[PDB]
Amino acid sequence: RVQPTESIVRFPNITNLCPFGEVFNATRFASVYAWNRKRISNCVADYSVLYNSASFSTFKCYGVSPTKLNDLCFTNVYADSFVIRGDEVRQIAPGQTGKIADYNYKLPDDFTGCVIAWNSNNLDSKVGGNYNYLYRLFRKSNLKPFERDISTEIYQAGSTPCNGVEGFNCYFPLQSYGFQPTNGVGYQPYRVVVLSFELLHAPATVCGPKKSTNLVKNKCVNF
Amino acid sequence: EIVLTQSPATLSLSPGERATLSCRASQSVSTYLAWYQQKFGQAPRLLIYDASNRATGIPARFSGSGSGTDFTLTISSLEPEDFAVYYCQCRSNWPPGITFGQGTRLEIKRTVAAPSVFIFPPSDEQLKSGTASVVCLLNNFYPREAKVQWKVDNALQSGNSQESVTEQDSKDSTYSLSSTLTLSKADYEKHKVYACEVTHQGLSSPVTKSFNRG
Amino acid sequence: QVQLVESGGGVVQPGRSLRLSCAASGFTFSSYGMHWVRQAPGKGLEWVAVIWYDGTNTYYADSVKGRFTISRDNSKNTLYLQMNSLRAEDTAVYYCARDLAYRDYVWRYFDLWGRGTLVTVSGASTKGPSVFPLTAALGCLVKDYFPEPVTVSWNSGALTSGVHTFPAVLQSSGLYSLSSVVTVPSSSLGTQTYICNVNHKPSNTKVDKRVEP
Ligand SMILES: *[C@@H]1O[C@H](CO)[C@@H](O[C@@H]2O[C@H](CO)[C@@H](O[C@@H]3O[C@H](CO[C@H]4O[C@H](CO)[C@@H](O)[C@H](O)[C@@H]4O[C@@H]4O[C@H](CO)[C@@H](O)[C@H](O)[C@H]4NC(C)=O)[C@@H](O)[C@H](O[C@H]4O[C@H](CO)[C@@H](O)[C@H](O)[C@@H]4O[C@@H]4O[C@H](CO)[C@@H](O)[C@H](O)[C@H]4NC(C)=O)[C@@H]3O)[C@H](O)[C@H]2NC(C)=O)[C@H](O)[C@H]1NC(C)=O
Ligand SMILES: *[C@@H]1O[C@H](CO)[C@@H](O[C@@H]2O[C@H](CO)[C@@H](O[C@@H]3O[C@H](CO)[C@@H](O)[C@H](O)[C@@H]3O)[C@H](O)[C@H]2NC(C)=O)[C@H](O)[C@H]1NC(C)=O
Repeated sequence: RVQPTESIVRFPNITNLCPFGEVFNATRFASVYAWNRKRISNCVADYSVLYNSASFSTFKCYGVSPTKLNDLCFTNVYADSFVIRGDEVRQIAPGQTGKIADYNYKLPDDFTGCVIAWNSNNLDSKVGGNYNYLYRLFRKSNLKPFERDISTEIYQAGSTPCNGVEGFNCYFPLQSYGFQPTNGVGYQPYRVVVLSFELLHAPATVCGPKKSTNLVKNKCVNF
Repeated sequence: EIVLTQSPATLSLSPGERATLSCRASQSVSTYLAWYQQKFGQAPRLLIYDASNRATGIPARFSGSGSGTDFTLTISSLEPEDFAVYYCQCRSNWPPGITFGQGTRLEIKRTVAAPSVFIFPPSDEQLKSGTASVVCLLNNFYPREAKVQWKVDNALQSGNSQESVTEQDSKDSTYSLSSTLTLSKADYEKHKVYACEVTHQGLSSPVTKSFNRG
Repeated sequence: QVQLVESGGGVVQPGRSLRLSCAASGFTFSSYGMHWVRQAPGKGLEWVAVIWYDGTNTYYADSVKGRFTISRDNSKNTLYLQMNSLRAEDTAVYYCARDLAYRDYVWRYFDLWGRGTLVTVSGASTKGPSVFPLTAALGCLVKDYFPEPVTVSWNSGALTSGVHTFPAVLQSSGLYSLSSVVTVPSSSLGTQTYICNVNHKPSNTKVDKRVEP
C-alpha cells in the first residue's frame, strides 16, 4: 500500500506576476507631503525579483525575514512612493524621531512591513535642480500612522494669525529640496517606497509564489 | 552581468604627486562601486563605498568620484602606506553576485636602473636524484616587464621553465627575477652549451649569460 | 576588539571536503551580513558566498553553486563555511568578510576582513624541502617541497641586505619550489664562507648547508 519516502509532491502550477515594476519603475513620484500610495491585491507578490535586483540602495524589512515571507501570504499590500533627502533615509523606521517623523511622515510602531529606498540621481535632477518636490516644516502636533495633509493653512509662530499671505513670520508650510547633480552623497535625492502588509481581519486573502518542482510519474499513494 | 574594466593597467609615480585611477564599469550602476587597498600579503581594507563616501579609518587625503559607468579615485599625496594594489568592485543581479576588478599596481619612480644578469649552471647534486634544473637570475631592474629566453643549440624553450619575480624591495625600489628550467636527465645530456638571453628596456642590446658544460 | 579571525586552514585531496570557521568579536554578530571571499594564489579577489544577518537567504558564486554551504550560528558567534566536491582551482586564501551595512539587506560592500586562511588541494603528501646548490652572487635553490611555508636565512640570518627570497610556485609534479640568493663583493668570493640555513616548520626538516665553488 505505502512505499519509501521520496514520492511526495507539490506545485498545483500557476503564474501571473503583478504591478511592482509599475510602482518601483514609475517615471515620476509625488513628493513627501503628497506621498503616493496604492492598493495591490489579487496577485502573486514575487519578491525574488525585488531582492536580487542589485539597483536598490539601503533595502531593509522589519518584523519577518522576507525570504520566509514569500511563503507567508498577506493581503491589502498597500505600498507607497515618495522621495527624501539623502541623509534622512534611515529616519523612516518604526519609533524613530527626527524631522520627517513628526511633520511629513510617521511610520506606525511595531510595523512589520518593508522600507525599500534608493539612490536615483541619474534622473531625478537637472542642471540647477528639479524643483518638483516639496516638504513640510511646520504642523501643530505629531502625525498619526499613514495619513496625509495637503493644505495652505499655516503655523503662527507669534500671536497674530497670518491671513493667508506669506509675511516675515508666516512660515508658508512647504519648502522645496534643492538637488544638484554635483552635491554631496548625503544630499542626493533618495527615491523611496514603503510596503505594509495589513491583513485587517479580512477573509479571502490573495497569496504569493511558491517556485516549482518537476514531476516524476508512475509512483503511487503519495501526493 | 557587470564586468569591471580598470585603467591604467598599472601606475608608476613618485610620492607627493597626484595619483588618479579609473574604473569604467560595463553598464550603469548609479552610485555603487567601492575601492579596496591591498598591500602585499596584508588584509584588504575598504576605502570608498558609494563611490564618494570616505569610509571610517580613511584620512581625508582619499577622494573618489563618478556614477553610472565612470568611476575614478584620486589621491593627493602618496606616502608609503598607499603604494599597494587597488581594486574596484560592485554587485550584480543576473546571476546575483559580486564582481571585483583585475587590480591596479602602484610603483615608485626612481632612476631607471638596468639589470645585472647572472646564470647558475646546474649542479651535479641534482643529478644524483636524476633531475636537472637551471636558474637564470636577473637582478636590480625596472620596469617590471622583462623577457628571458633559453638557448640550447639556438632552440628557444618555452612552456618548460617557471619564472618568478619578487615584489619591489623597500631599499632601492628595484626588482629581481629568476627562472628555473626543469629538465629530464636525458635532456640534460643531449647538449653541453647552455645559455640564457635577457631583453629589457634597460638594455641597449640583448644580454647573454652562458656556460659550456654537461 | 572589533575583529574577525578565521580558522580551519589546511590541505585536502580533490573530491573530499573541508569546513572552515570565522570567529567574530567586538560587535553584534546577528545584525550584519557576512561574506566569504577567496584570493587564489597570484590572482585577484573572487567573492564566494554571502549570508544575510539572520541567515534566512544565501547566495553563492557560480563556481561554487550547489557545492558549498554558508551558515552562521549566533550561539557561539561563529560563521562557518562547508565545502563539497573540491577541485584544484579551489586553492586560495579564504578571507571571511563582514558586510558594511547595519541591518541592511543590500550586501554590497565588504568593510572588514579576516586575515585570510590558506586552503590547498593536491594529491601530494607532505614532504620536506630539498635545498640544492646555486659583484658576484650566489645562494641555494629549494626544490620539491610541500606545503608552505619555508623561511630562509643566510648564516642563520647573519646578513639580510641584498637578499632575495622568491615566491613559491606550483609545478605539475604536485610540489613547490623557490630559491634564495644574495650578492657579495667579488673580492669576498673566496674570503668568506657562506652557509644557507633553511627551516620548513610543518615537517621540521632543518637542513643547513655550506655553499663552496
Ligand atoms: C525596472 O526596470 C529595470 C530595467 O528596465 C528592470 O531590470 C530588469 O528586470 C528584468 C526582470 O525580468 C530582467 O530580465 C531578466 O533577464 C534575465 C537575464 O537576461 C538579461 O540580462 C542578462 C544580464 O543582465 C543579459 O546577458 C541578457 O542578454 C538579458 O539582457 C538583454 O537581453 C536583450 C534581449 O536578448 C539584449 O538585446 C540585450 O543586449 C541584453 N543586455 C545586455 C547587457 O547584453 C532573464 O534570465 C530573466 O528571465 C528568466 O528568469 C529566470 C532566470 O533568472 C528563469 O527561470 C525564467 O524562466 C526567465 O527565463 C526566460 O526569460 C525570458 C525573457 O525574455 C522569457 O521570454 C522566457 O519565457 C523565460 N523562460 C520561461 C521558461 O518562461 C529576466 O527576463 C532584466 O535583466 C533587468 N535589467 C536591468 C538592466 O535591470 C527592473 O526589473 C524593473 N523593476 C522591476 C520591479 O521589475
Ligand atoms: C503550468 O506552467 C507552465 C509553464 O509555462 C504553463 O505553460 C505551458 O504549459 C503547457 C502544458 O500543456 C505547455 O503545453 C505544451 O508544451 C509543449 C512542450 O513544452 C509544447 O511543445 C507545446 O507546443 C505546448 O505548448 C506549454 O508549452 C507551456 N508554455 C510554454 C510557453 O511552453 C502552463 O500554462 C501552466 N499550467 C497551468 C494549469 O497553469
